[PDB]
Amino acid sequence: TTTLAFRFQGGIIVAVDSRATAGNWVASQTVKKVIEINPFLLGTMAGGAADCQFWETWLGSQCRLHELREKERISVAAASKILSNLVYQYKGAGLSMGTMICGYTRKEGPTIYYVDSDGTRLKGDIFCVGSGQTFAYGVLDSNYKWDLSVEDALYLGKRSILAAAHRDAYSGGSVNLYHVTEDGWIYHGNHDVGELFWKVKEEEGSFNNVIG
Amino acid sequence: SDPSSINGGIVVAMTGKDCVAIACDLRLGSQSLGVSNKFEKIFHYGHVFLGITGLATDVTTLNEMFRYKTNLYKLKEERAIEPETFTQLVSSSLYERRFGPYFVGPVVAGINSKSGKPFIAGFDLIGCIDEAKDFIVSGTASDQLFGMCESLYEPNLEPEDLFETISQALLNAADRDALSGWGAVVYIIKKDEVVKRYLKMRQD
Amino acid sequence: MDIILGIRVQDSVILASSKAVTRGISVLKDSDDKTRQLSPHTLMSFAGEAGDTVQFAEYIQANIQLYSIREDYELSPQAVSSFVRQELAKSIRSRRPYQVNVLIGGYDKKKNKPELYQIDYLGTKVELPYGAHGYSGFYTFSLLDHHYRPDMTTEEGLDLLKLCVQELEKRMPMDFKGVIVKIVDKDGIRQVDDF
Amino acid sequence: MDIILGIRVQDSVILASSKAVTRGISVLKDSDDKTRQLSPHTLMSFAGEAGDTVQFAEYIQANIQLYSIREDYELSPQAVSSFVRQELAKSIRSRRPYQVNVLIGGYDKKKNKPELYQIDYLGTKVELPYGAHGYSGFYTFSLLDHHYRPDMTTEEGLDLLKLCVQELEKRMPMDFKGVIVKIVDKDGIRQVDDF
Amino acid sequence: QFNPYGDNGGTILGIAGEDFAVLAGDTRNITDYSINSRYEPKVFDCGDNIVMSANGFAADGDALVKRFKNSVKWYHFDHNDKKLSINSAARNIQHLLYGKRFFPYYVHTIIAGLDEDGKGAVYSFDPVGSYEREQCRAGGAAASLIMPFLDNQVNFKNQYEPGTNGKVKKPLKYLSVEEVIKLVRDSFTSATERHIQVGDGLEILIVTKDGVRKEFYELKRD
Amino acid sequence: TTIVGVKFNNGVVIAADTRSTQGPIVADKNCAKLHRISPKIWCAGAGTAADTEAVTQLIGSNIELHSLYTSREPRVVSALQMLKQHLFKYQGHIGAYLIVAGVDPTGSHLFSIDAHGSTDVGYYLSLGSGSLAAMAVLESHWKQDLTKEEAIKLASDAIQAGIWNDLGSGSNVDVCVMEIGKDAEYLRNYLTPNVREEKQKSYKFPRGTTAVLKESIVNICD
Amino acid sequence: GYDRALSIFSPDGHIFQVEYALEAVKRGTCAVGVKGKNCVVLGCERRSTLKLQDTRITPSKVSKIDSHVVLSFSGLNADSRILIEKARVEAQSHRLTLEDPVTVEYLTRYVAGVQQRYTQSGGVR
Amino acid sequence: TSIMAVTFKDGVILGADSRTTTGAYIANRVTDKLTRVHDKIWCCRSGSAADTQAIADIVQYHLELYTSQYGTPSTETAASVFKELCYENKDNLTAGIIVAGYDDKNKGEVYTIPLGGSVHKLPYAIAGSGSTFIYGYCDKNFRENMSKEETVDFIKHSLSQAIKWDGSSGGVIRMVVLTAAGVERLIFYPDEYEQL
Amino acid sequence: TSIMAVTFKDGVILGADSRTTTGAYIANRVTDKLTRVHDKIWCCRSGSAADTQAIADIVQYHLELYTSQYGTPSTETAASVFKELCYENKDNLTAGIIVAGYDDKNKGEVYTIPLGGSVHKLPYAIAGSGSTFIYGYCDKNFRENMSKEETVDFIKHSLSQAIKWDGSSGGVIRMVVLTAAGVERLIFYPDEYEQL
Amino acid sequence: TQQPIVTGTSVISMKYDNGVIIAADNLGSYGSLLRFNGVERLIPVGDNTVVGISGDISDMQHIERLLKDLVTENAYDNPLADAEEALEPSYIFEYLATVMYQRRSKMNPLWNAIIVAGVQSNGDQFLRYVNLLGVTYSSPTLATGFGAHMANPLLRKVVDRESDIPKTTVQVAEEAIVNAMRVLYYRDARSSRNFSLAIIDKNTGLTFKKNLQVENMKWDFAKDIKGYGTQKI
Ligand SMILES: [K+]
Ligand SMILES: [Mg+2]
Ligand SMILES: [Mg+2]
Ligand SMILES: [Mg+2]
Ligand SMILES: [Mg+2]
Ligand SMILES: [Mg+2]
Repeated sequence: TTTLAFRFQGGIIVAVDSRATAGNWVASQTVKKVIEINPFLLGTMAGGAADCQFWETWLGSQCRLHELREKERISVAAASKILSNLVYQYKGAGLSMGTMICGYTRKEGPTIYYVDSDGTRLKGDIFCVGSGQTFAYGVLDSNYKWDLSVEDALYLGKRSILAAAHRDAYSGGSVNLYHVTEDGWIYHGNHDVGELFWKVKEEEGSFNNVIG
Repeated sequence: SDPSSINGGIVVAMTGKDCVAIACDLRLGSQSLGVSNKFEKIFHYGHVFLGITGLATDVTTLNEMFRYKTNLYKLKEERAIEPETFTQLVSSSLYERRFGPYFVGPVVAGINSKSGKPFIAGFDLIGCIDEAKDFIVSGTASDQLFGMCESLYEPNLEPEDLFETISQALLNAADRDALSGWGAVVYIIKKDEVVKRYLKMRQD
Repeated sequence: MDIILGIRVQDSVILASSKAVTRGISVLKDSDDKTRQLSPHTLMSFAGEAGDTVQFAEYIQANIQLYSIREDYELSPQAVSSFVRQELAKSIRSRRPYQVNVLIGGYDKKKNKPELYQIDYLGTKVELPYGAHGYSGFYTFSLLDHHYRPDMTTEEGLDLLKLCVQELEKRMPMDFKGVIVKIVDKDGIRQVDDF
Repeated sequence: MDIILGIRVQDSVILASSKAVTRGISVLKDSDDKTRQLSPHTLMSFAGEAGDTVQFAEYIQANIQLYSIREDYELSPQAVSSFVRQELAKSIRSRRPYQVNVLIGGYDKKKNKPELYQIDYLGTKVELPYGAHGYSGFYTFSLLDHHYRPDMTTEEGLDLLKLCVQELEKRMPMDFKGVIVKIVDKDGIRQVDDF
Repeated sequence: QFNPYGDNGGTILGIAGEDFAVLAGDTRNITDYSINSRYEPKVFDCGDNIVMSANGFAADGDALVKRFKNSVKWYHFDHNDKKLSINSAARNIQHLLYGKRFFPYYVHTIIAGLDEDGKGAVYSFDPVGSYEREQCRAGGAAASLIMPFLDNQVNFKNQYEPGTNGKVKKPLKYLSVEEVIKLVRDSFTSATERHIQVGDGLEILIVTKDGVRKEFYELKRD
Repeated sequence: TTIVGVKFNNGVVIAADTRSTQGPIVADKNCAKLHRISPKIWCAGAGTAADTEAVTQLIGSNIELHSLYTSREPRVVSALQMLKQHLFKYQGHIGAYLIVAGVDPTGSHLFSIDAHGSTDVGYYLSLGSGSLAAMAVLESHWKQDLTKEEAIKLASDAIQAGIWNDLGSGSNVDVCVMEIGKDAEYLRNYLTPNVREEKQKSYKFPRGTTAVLKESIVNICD
Repeated sequence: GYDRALSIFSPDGHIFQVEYALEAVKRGTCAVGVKGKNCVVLGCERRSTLKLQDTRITPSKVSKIDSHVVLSFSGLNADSRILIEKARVEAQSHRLTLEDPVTVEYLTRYVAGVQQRYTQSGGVR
Repeated sequence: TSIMAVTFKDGVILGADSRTTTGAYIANRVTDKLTRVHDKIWCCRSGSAADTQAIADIVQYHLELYTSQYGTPSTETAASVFKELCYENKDNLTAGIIVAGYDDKNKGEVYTIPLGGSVHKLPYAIAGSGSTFIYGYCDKNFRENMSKEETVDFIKHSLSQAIKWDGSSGGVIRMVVLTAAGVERLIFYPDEYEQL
Repeated sequence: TSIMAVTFKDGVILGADSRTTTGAYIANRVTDKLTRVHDKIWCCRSGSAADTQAIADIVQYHLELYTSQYGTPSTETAASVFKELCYENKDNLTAGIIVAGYDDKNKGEVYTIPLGGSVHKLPYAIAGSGSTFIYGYCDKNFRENMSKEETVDFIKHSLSQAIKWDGSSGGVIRMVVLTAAGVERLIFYPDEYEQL
Repeated sequence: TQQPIVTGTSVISMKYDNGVIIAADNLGSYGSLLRFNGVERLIPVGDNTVVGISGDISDMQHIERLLKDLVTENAYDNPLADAEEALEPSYIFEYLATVMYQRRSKMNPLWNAIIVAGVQSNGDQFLRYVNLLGVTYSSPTLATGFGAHMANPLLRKVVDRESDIPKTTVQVAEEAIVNAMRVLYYRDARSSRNFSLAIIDKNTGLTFKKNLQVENMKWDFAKDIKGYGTQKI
């Protein structure tokens, strides 16, 4: 996997790939690595597919129970901490997870939390997680400004996954985009790398290492 | 640290009606990191084509070694080496390193210039010869290639049809392997013309 | 050792190599030049096992210089790279192999073209528009995939290289104490002092 | 985690803690605050195993805050340090021990004295004029042995601390992305923003 | 030291059409280089128009199928004979598998049936419960042989429209049950040729709104 | 591999299957495991494929030179001695398991050789992964004073036992008959009981299906 | 373990033990709460049959549960400590997991839930 | 294996079962473990089949070359050649060999050579995995200067018991008689020896 | 150890050597491996001295409590109690026990219990490290319905050979006779049995 | 976690037109020592089922006791214990199969390979295998250990698929089983000559044969075999 999410003037961008692997065997090219917890919360998946999938849908149930009990949507901080406290109980048992809890609330504003299976929990503006995280960072960091437009931010997130999908053997398939605003998350489509690469190469003039 | 799957890559060969085809991907990586998308795995010495998968340093070394040996062969014999003879040379050379082998999966392809017969062969890393009427596969997506070839292949295909079959065999096999892909090349070989085509494939 | 980069542009090859030499919990030196001039228009940077690196570099340097004197002629970058690859390809099945990774940047005077070769300790040679060894590649390759163009000037190449160093200084765990940058072109090899 | 330092001067305790959080070959964050306020005049910095550190820090924080509310009273730095030590001393023979090393800087309002405690994951407590955990001590202790005086001002302590950070930035292998500095004195806890 | 796992070989394959779904599997059961049975079925009708196969270690495979079948029974008892939808079955199986996360069922699970809109559905699971709906999935020993062939022939991957300069893709379309069974039979005969643990016989379970039908075909016994 | 050897009235017959494996994958569906050492001395080989080929060729080469040197037809015991001493020297690392048979001026002979260097003498022998399936048949049906046609039947039946019951063996039966006073007859693909059935579908693609980036003529001439 | 169901229904549908617990509250010293536009004030009676008291150390009638919430009571003094302690622990536990102090409604809901549990648990009054 | 050699009035008799194994599979049920290194000097083989064959072949070569130069070698000499190979290559060998021969001066003689390569001259010797089960029986029943018929019965009864208990032993009981009269080969089948 | 128990006309006799070891050191040369779990139900112990003692003690307790409630237990019952302990604790035990007793209905009976905790009723049983060397001898010499004197000689000769070959066996030969007449203890010293 | 001590080798079996046959030798091995010779490894349950067991004998004796208890427990409050509610082979198997898999799942297996042979109440042949891993399978012929490698190939020549079962008589089937037992005696180093054989027929019922011997063996050709290559005398 490769996944990212960053904060900017117009909210949060979240972008992920869609490949699953068993060693060198490409198991799937159509995995959903973003989970929609509620209309204002997103969770990203990297590491063990089952671990991420099982516990992040479980997290969604805990978030639903919070708003039933408290008559108020759960904070991004509290949601992320439910997950981090859960995995910390299993620390040493062998769970494999690199997740990002992204969302907007009134009291917090746009917020991103990194949560992994050894119990690390970090608030931050930019994170890239997975086997292709470094490739994504390389492009994202070198083009990131706070004042990016919604249009430019969406592209940079998409372009950063594409970068990693290309170079990392264990990333690929397609790009799933999300934009998180004060009004909630908005899905910005599934983008197959099969077509997206050549479209970007031609229009942008990049990827000159590849035989055109 | 399994020598045969550090760099990645695949080669496949097929026979048709009075023709042969041999194809390979272009990837060279270091485990997860893709490094080069120009690394061709098919070479030729006269009219005899050799494809080599596995550890890339041994691929390069063996190419240089067989160029060496076929050049001396030609000088002394005063003729180009034939596929059947070259196959035996590859087998001898690999078995010479029986207990310290080159980590490779070579594939010979070509047409005997005297008889006109299409010929393909495959080897394990220590030289055992695997001759076939239909197809030979090699590389990190060999399972995939076996499955593609065994279903897609039919005998006596015309050069233009054989191109489609072997290309689709390679492409779809490569897309199910993390270490194979990043471009592809197909050689269509007739008695006295050879066409080389680069395929458009997904670059992830 | 650790970080070595290479970028081939229109008219030159630019090599950037980290200045740090670390042993244990101490940075012993912050001005180390991880490169050797093999010939007037050929430069080799290196990284890997302590001792092995410089020993291998200087051994290659001696051999190329010996050739130059014998024939009164400069070997092409392609010829030098193939010699180096074979030496490493021999080495990997020795009793104690050289654990050294190299980049070879050269300007071919007969072709009037810059050339960059990446060779690892196994003897795995590739010609590239841009190259890197070690963990550096995990950041720089994707960055260069985006920003690199084949027709760039030396100045554009240096700015592109600054972008790589900045990224590495942001995301790499270790302090590599900046880089020494050298340019290989038609006029030979020169060092950029202010980077 | 990695670098945590502490200096006790005439009228205050100064804690400096590295800002980097590194996982693998990536620096995930460069603004991490490796500290928790246990009470108005007691601050604890921490370093060690990922997850364990913050979990332990916040668990201690909760317990001290619970005590404060129950008794309407602030525990002395000595009392807090002894509570922390015992928790770690219990931990070391558990099924899965906390792998966390801490420094506790506090100002005792009854004694009108600053106090610095160094406690490792085994539960090994010592009161010190200056302290460090991990590899940091291998440079800073000898430096402070030379330059430290017991009657220094907070400003002198900060300059003394700058000297430590400079040395670590010169000789440490890893980039720890600077430090967050906090002062504990009679008026409580405050953060120096420009370091 | 006692090893609680074993490998019983075999391979399975699930394809979904517009108003149907097939779940096929060979009938050979093996350990090491011996054949245990030439006809030991591992594709089962679990009720509510759900067919299921758990291929790999047969003891775990049987245990899982047994538990899921029982789960369907109790779903009826507890929810007024309500039909268990394929999506609900999938989620339930995830919990069955993940329940043994730290001592896994060594199996690759595939279920097939119809969704609540009447359209064909195939779900596939890894050994610890990660699941995904797909048009197409092969599992087991020869999955690596069969799957790429399915990508090419079911989803038309790498196939472009002739004369369009590789610019227009071959359009996706549902396959008829006749076309699907042809692909299944060719997939298994090809797998039988090149994989030693695959052969003897092929049993296909077809699922439509009318129920569950079976078809059997001989495979090479060497 | 399954390989056998059976003695009869006026000579000896050997046989073998034709499957070559790489793990669970069938690498070669029709490989030749019957090796000519001299015109009337043949060797059936199981084990590491390259080893059985190389060691049989080397000894065959040296046997030819010896035959020319001595002006005599080579003896089976010479091939036996040369093979066993070579294999013993390599302490089993050359993984060749051979059944050596033939006729010479001394008579007809049948031997077996293990990778470590031990040799056996017998009227009937079997080696390889399918040797137990084969030996079961040999022990059930062998008798003293077999005819030529009876021995071929027994030998090929023993190989079939391997083909059907051993996953390590498959495809076809090769046979070689070595009778006293006659030329040795090599019967390549004596039985072919594993012919692939007709495929359900032709997967011939419409021309232009594959997207192409570049074309060029390759120069093979000087 | 002592299991007896002490709080049970009577023929008329009353739980006498709960109602008798209210009589204990009626016996306790008066407590009053009044909330203004920008504040809340908690007033408490202290009986004057106790002279020679030490008011420095005597348990105060109003208790801080957290820095932003307070609790006063009427009834058995010993009983109130158990409720206050549980409330104070829950206050810190909430800050630990939710990373936000309790709302007054939440803290109240918890304390009330504890009280209810003691009306249908065996072996407790 | 179960093997033994026994001296008697007229010379010496060697005895052996006929079983060779890989694990619990019987690779050969009609093996000949009694093996000629000279006209009237034979050996019983136990341990690795490859090792004992390679050794016996080398010894036979050595004694053939000895005979060409110095005439018939003594049984002691033959045992010394076995020892030299077994001792000097002890790290790479798994061979338990019993050497037995007939001289006219020395009559019957038996030398046993265990794993280490030591030599032991004895009136009779037993060896191989199955020998463990007949130490008690053989010690109680062996007498010196037995007749041919008595010695045959002694070996037959002994190996019968060794075969009965040892899974690694079985098949037929082969025997080789070494006397002034010549060399006689005897065989005894299960149906006879099992019901002893 | 070498141990055995043998049924005969009038009942059953148990036999054992008297050697206990740690490595090659003899920790006790006068051990009593024949052990009473009931008046006329005894056992022979082999394997770990601690394990077999702990087991025998528990069995003796069980049979004493059995007798208090249900009267004299059968030999089969005693063997079943041994089995239950040996089988259920097979992972933590190294015990090879022979159980032997005399009923008036069932006369002499012998049950052997190897490492796994299986039960085997036999006319006679041998066990312990030294038993390996007398399988051949005992099988050839045992007859059913022997006399007391014949059975004593059979055990004496058998254990003599087991002791002779097994380094882990030695000392005196103890025997316990179980008949209707009662319980008789016999001892035989090296000077007698060695020269048999 | 275990290791087997006293062990039993192959159990072989097959279906024929009217029922099933099963056989197993009477040996209890102790490593290479052929220790016990009177061991019955076929255990009848009622008059319609025989359970053949290989592997650890202590675990076999435990399973014997379980089956013995199952008969007792089934008879409790069951007026039809010798009629409609008698123990079927399929009940006996499923019970054992459950136990075997539960024991492997607790990492403490019964170290056995088991074949349950019998005839159901409706006349159907029952033959199914289960082992220490809880792996179950059914086939016209079934065998454990060496029997799987040597007996199955021979028995499959008689009954190669389902349609061969009606064509196979009890005379032909028994002949094949008895032959397979001989072959195992030639080739299995932990086999004995003595064995037991059981036939469960839907008409004639349960026939249990004890103290059978392997006979009509070929050993004569051994006399002609001399040396290991070059030796002539
Ligand atoms: K072959
Ligand atoms: Mg990729
Ligand atoms: Mg090689
Ligand atoms: Mg300390
Ligand atoms: Mg087969
Ligand atoms: Mg002794």
